[PDB]
Amino acid sequence: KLKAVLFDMNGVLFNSMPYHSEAWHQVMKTHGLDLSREEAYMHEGRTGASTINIVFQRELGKEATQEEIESIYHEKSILFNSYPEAERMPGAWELLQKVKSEGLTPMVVTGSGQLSLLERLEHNFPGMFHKELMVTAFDVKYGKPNPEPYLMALKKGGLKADEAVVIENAPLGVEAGHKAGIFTIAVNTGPLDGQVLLDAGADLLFPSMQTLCDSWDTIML
Ligand SMILES: [Ca+2]
Ligand SMILES: [Ca+2]
Ligand SMILES: [Ca+2]
Repeated sequence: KLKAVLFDMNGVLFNSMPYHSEAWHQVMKTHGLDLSREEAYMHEGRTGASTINIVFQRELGKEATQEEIESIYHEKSILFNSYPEAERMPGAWELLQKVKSEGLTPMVVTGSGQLSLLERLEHNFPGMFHKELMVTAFDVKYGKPNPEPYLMALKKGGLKADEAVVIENAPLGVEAGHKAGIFTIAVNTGPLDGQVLLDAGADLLFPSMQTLCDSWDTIML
């Protein structure tokens, strides 16, 4: 049975996705490339380099250079941080309290390298997370949708796949959790159809973090 809950960050702990999607759309627009807001949501969870290389390959037929990757990501971060800071996803704190009260270990598994958000995890969720029990952009070669980040969390936690549950909100992250062989709950906190989360391999679908929190004891029975 359950020992740990592996939380995605963007769109699960923080309501940051309207900002990430907007910044990704606008920065690519400045470089003359097309990435719609919807497409940014479909690429949620990917590393910055992978996101940039997908946009480049499908448009120009070539990948971006390291200098181009660094420059575009640099620009994206500045634009992300120009908006009022992302607030907590409603229900995330209450669920974290619930899982900790039940003796489960909270972990974070994110494709993010966004320092402003990562360094706000303690202030927003006091006493919940530890750096040794987190996987971020800094840990991975491939990143979501590769199961690598979730396999890394299991290792960091000393966990088997059947002792964990994944909470995800995006098709590439759901895929990552599912391909890691972990029970994966999708929470549809964005504008995409819930079908994409289920198609990606989600074992359950809830419309919000708060309803997941309301339903937690029932689903774990
Ligand atoms: Ca996410
Ligand atoms: Ca619908
Ligand atoms: Ca299914």
